[PDB]
Amino acid sequence: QKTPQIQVYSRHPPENGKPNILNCYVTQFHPPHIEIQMLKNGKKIPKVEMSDMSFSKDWSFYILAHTEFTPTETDTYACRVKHASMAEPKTVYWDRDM
Amino acid sequence: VTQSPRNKVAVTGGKVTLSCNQTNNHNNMYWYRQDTGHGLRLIHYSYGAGSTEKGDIPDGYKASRPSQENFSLILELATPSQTSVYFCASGDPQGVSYEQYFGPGTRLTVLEDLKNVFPPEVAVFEPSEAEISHTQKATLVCLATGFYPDHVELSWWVNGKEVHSGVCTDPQPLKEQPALNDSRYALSSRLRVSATFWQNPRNHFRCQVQFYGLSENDEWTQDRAKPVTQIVSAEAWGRAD
Amino acid sequence: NYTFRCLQMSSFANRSWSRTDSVVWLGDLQTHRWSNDSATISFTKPWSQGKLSNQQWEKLQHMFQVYRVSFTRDIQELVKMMSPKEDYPIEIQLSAGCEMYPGNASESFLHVAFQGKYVVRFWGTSWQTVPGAPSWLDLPIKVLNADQGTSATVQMLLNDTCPLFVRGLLEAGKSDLEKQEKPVAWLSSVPGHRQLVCHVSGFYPKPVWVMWMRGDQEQQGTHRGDFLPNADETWYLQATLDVEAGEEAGLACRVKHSSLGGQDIILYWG
Amino acid sequence: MPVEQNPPALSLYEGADSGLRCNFSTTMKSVQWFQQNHRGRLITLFYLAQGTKENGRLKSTFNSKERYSTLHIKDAQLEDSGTYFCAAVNMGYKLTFGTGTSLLVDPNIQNPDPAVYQLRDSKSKSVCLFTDFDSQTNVSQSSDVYITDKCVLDMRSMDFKSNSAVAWSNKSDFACANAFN
Ligand SMILES: CCCCCCCCCCCCCCCCC(=O)O[C@H](COC(=O)CCCCCCCC[C@@H](C)CCCCCCCC)CO[C@H]1O[C@H](C(=O)O)[C@@H](O)[C@H](O)[C@H]1O
Ligand SMILES: *[C@@H]1O[C@H](CO)[C@@H](O[C@@H]2O[C@H](CO)[C@@H](O)[C@H](O)[C@H]2NC(C)=O)[C@H](O)[C@H]1NC(C)=O
Ligand SMILES: *[C@@H]1O[C@H](CO)[C@@H](O)[C@H](O)[C@H]1NC(C)=O
Ligand SMILES: *[C@@H]1O[C@H](CO)[C@@H](O)[C@H](O)[C@H]1NC(C)=O
Repeated sequence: QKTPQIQVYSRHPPENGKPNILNCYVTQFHPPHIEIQMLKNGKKIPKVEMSDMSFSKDWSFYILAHTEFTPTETDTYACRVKHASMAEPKTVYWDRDM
Repeated sequence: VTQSPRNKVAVTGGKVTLSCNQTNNHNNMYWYRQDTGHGLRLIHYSYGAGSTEKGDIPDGYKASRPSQENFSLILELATPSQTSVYFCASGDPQGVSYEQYFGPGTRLTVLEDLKNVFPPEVAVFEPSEAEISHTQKATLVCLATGFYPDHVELSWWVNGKEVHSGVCTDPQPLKEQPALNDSRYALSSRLRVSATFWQNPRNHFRCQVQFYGLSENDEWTQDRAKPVTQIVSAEAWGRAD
Repeated sequence: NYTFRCLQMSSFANRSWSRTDSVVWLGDLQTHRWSNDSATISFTKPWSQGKLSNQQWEKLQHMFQVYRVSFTRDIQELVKMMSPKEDYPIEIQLSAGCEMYPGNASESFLHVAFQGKYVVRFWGTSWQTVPGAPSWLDLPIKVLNADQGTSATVQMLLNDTCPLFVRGLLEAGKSDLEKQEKPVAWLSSVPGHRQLVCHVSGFYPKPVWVMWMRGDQEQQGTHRGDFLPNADETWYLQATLDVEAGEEAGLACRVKHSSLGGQDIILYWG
Repeated sequence: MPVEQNPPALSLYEGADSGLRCNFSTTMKSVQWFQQNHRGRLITLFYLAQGTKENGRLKSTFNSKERYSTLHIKDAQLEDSGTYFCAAVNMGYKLTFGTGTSLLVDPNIQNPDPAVYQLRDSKSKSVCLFTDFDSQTNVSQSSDVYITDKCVLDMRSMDFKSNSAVAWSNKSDFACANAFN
């Protein structure tokens, strides 16, 4: 059993009030059954698109979730992940500065 | 009902004699010839020993009924027009029936010169690995070449026994050089087996070509071997590869 | 030099619940997908059929449909044979495909993993356990090897079908395989030491050079992260530098890539 | 023509039920049906002076007044292939044969895979093979290249009923591709 690694990054340089794509790369997990939510100010984003699940040379699974988002001064964007290898769901926040 | 010979090669002008025999003790005996777009046409017939009646196409043929059992058809001066398949049949009036009982058939070939008679050269072409991989099947190819006249019989023999399953053969032969009056012939045949069956080295494949040429009665002056009625074969052993 | 990979993801939760999913890659580009909820393999590129005819592809797809149903039912039985020794949930992953080289050279493979550990391969004309595999796998292997029909199929797909297909695919999609996407960089920082970050995104292909510079001098403190993908089959890379306060002045981030044509991106820290 | 046989050629699938007809220009005393095999042998199927006759998968009827005779084939097999002759007895007790009906029983080729293969010889030329095509496939001709027509399956063949054509040439090296277009 392997615990997932979550990485949250934007596709284009983040410009407040300009449409962008937020990406959430989830890797190094096993079994493949995972649940990924993308949240804008704690609420689940509705038309979230997800890549086809694939695996690496080490046989661990990887998947990418992405959504259209518009960064602002007021809004907070996060990626929540549930996996058997974790007792409590892990949340990673998007920090434009990271 | 039997016929003798079953195949005959003659020269234009030669004296040919086709015989028929029946043991059923039938009164009537008939002589027919088969050609395309004509079916079978009656040449001569007989109602008993010592009697013979002209059929529909009797010109160029004579017939003798020496006894009840035998009825003969004679071609005193043979012509290429008489190159045909001759069928003989018997009819029994004493059994209140018009039913006739036909012989196996005799093929006759009238030629200008006997020096043009050629036996066939047989070759077996092993299946392509491309077919064996793709279809998981294997076709062998028998190819009879350079024989004259056009009639030949082709059969496949796997491990000494004749096979019919997976056999496909051409209906007629093809002229090797049609721009020639004395042109030799070619005929092919296929044998399809399961890929593994061919791939087995313990399986022996052999196609057999039965040529119908000259008799020991005919005279031969050429340096080449007499192109007599013979069997010419080509063989192949299955290979793993 | 390009690698073709068919990835299978089979899951068996219990005797009445199963799920199979597959993806196909040509290098770091996806050519096909096939989820459990779909009846046929889906092309993810306009060239995904390669140089195969519609009839050649129809026959190949049909053989994969039969394989998916057979695979599920065959593994569900092997468990009935293995238990109590093996129990649900069971994860099975297949990694097939052929590596491509210049000329006519090729090397095909079919690797199988049980519960994440590589246990079996298709070698020569049969399935065989690899070193380290557990002893209970000997019996299912003999059950799988009695299927001479499948061995002939896999032998045709690995030996002939895979190199032929990929060679057609590399010609059909060379415009996509040789695409050059210009990266876009930007700088940011996190907090008496700060951490400066240089984000590099949308570049294609993978080889990129990112360094924090101070003049013509490379900063050896540059920590270059992992390659993470963007949704449009382009890459994202970030390079960080840990600096003492006030020494951020004069720092720049230089980006080198094939698509820029010897004209590096140089971003100055202000 | 006193014995009119139609069609001259018939081509039916395996397991199909078909029938052959024989028409007469006058009132005939009897009828006799024959099957001529691919080996040239004539074998009597039926002899009738009246009524119907059934002999397994075959049936024959003779109507003197309606000037016809029929031959029915129930569930056609390879063994049914060959020329079917119809001969009636005319005034003057003369058996008259019709031109014939050549029969060809074809298997139902389900998944056609048209292909061309090059076969190497057993001794030390080369042959091309066009196989796994359908029934609605016509084989071409043409010049120092020889191409066979669709072959005729063995009447006793019980498996591997795949029709094919063969091509060869005097020329070497011969292009296997440019042979069947
Ligand atoms: C996708 C784009 C096209 C690219 C083409 C390149 C293809 C090359 C990639 C090759 C992909 C490999 C797929 C396999 C193909 C087989 C096939 O494609 O062959 C299949 C046979 O499937 C079966 O009946 C059996 C399936 C199960 C066998 C799988 C092995 C099980 C995995 C074990 C090892 C795990 C052991 C762990 C035990 C622990 C549990 C115990 C607790 C389907 O093929 C069948 O049907 C075809 C047809 O109808 O057209 C026929 O043509 C064919 O002859 C026949 O075998
Ligand atoms: C596919 O390629 C393999 C090679 O990886 C072939 O395997 C050899 O096959 C022969 C005959 O079956 C054996 O004697 C060898 O021992 C095999 N080699 C190995 C490494 O096991 C295989 O035959 C090929 N299959 C096809 C259908 O061509
Ligand atoms: C089988 O597995 C599914 C998914 O894990 C589960 O929801 C279902 O209740 C299971 N059924 C049984 C009978 O165990
Ligand atoms: C996968 O597809 C098969 C198709 O028959 C179905 O029976 C099975 O329930 C599917 N599983 C899931 C979880 O979608």
